[PDB]
Amino acid sequence: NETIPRPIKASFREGLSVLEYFISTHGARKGLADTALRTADSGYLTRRL
DNA sequence: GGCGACCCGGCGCCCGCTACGGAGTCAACTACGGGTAGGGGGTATCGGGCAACGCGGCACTGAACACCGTTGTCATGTGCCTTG
Repeated sequence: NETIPRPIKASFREGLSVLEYFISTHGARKGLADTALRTADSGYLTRRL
């Protein structure tokens, strides 16, 4: 949960560079993990409710 | 000396189903004694295979009577002829 100083200046049509793709993957993997954990927590909440 | 944090234990859980891999593993010994269990051996008991022989309808046995039907049969009555 930090921010980079040099944000991605390229669109997916032009295509990201190497480091741009890497620093995007940094957030993509975290998003997938968050989705999994939120799904589990929502299921448990539904059961309790 | 009850409050107090803090500390610690101790516990409680941690979406849904299908469908989707195998793998399987390190250190005694003998003597006895019985008893059960197996085997064959022999034996009392139960189960399977055949013609008379139970029946029954009727059928024959007609035999021996019965049931009408029949032409046997008889002694006894009309009609004509002869004589009172």
